[PDB]
Amino acid sequence: DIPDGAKDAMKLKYLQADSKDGAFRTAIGTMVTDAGQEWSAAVINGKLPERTPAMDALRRIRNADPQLIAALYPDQAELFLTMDMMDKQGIDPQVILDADRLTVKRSKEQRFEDDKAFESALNASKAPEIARMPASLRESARKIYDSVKYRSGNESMAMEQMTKFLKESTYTFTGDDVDGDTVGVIPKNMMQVNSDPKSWEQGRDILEEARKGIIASNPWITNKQLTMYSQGDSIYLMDTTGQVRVRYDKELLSKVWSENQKKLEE
Amino acid sequence: DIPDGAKDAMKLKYLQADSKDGAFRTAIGTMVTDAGQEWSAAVINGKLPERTPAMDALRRIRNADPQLIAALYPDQAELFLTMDMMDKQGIDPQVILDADRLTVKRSKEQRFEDDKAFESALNASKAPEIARMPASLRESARKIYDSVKYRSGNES
Amino acid sequence: YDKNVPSDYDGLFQKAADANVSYDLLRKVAWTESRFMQFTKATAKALGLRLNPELAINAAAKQLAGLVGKFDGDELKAALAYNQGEGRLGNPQLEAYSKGDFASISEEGRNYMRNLLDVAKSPMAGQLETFGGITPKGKGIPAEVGLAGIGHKQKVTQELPESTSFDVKGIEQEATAKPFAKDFWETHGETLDEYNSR
Repeated sequence: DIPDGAKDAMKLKYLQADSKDGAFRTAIGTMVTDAGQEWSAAVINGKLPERTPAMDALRRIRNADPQLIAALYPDQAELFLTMDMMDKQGIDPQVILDADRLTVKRSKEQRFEDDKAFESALNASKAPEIARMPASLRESARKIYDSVKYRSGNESMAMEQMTKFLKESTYTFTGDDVDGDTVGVIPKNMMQVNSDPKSWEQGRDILEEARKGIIASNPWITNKQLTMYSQGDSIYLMDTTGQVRVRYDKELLSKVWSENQKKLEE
Repeated sequence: DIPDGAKDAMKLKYLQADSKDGAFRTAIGTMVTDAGQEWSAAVINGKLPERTPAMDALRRIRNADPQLIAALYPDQAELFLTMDMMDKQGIDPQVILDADRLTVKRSKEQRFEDDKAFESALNASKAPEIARMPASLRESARKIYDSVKYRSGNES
Repeated sequence: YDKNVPSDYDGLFQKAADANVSYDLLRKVAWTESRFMQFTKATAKALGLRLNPELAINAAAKQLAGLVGKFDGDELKAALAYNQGEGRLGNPQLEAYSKGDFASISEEGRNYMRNLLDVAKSPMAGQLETFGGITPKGKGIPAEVGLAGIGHKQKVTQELPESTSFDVKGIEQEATAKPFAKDFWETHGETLDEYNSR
């Protein structure tokens, strides 16, 4: 007679407190293998079946405890983090299923050549939304480039299309004199404060008032200069030593914007 | 009725004087595996959980006898020496957790290319604090460079 | 070891099968071979013409009808002809049964008759019921009233072990939120390019 959400908090205590072959990590191992076989079958055939129970179940158990599923089976964790980063951008799963099929039909030598070719055709663009992208956005962008270059033979249309997609949906931050005048890249989706997407603009101001507000309180930094980063649903304005980690999310930005609006009538 | 710090000096004598599968090196092996799984989970998700008992326990047993934990499990030793070198500089653990995630998303070919690129962009600076750094400081500095280049897209 | 009180599908069917011999016998002939007609011989199924209670009891009722009809007054002779056919083996016995020479019928026909005469009626009933008493005024004990309680219980139950699935439900995920371009579209009626041209 325990909450239905407090049962997970104990079955998972057992699953974590188990040997590598015990019958707990061997009855869940079937979920992992069915999901892995499903993902391989999706990469090969092309279509993601409308009925994927194993992968959905592993995703729910990942959301219930992420530091457990990332630790036990450290490739479903990466798959699900990629799918999270996509689904926060509208990108249908098909993109990965179109990208991986072009990467798995590749010898280990060509992968390095293609990766150098991408990273060089990306440090040659003029907008900093593209020439200087974090690693996470570079993965989520390599996926779009590969989907386009795999559907339509164009090695060149893929670049313009992923560039346009990143330009319409992301936004570079910048501060004082910094080599390359770019400090972080956050999507224009994780910065809204209302339901209409234009509101991202408003959510931008707070950050430019927050970052400065931190610099005006934490001046001892190497340079009077922080970074910026948005993993999952958050925005990390960390330091260079990692000692001033300051996290906002859409809820906190919306609250701060609402309270700020409670300062305009007066 | 022995000092609480003289018990370690004997349980560890057993752990050192044990075969590779004996039930002494197999009950501690669970601490090593839980800490290793924790470090992997930290690299992947991003955050270091506020509750990490296995890694803290291995750190205490490392401080109790370093030439034992470095000898038995020679990768937790390296992890803990890196964390020591950081914590003597204020650098929060997050830096490693931001650096490694950029290094593990890399083919074995790119690691050599990036390492040559770093060592060349470092032997090109004018202050000798940078152009000529020992190996230990070059590791603790590659970690900072990687954390910054992983958060903000700036290679520069 | 048996009674007429417990009723099941058997008593439910032989009520009409006896109408198409005797319900008391047909309930008993089946019980002895198949506990609650068990024509085990392959030739008996090809001659009698399986494991279906719609015709199995109907097959026994037809044979036992003729067997109890070939003499019309010897029902123990009928039960004997049932499990001992009239070809090459039962002929020497059935001609030796009517003469009262039970010492020369069979080791299986006697044991069969001695188990079913308690519900069957024959003129030689009281003459076989005392066939082998310890004294000529005695009654010979059939096989399954002298071997009554002798039996060991099977120490293996049809009860099966139970395993359960590691069914843990956490928290479902949010669906793929709309792309920022489509978001702007169905909220402000015009694409991103058409908004920056102003």
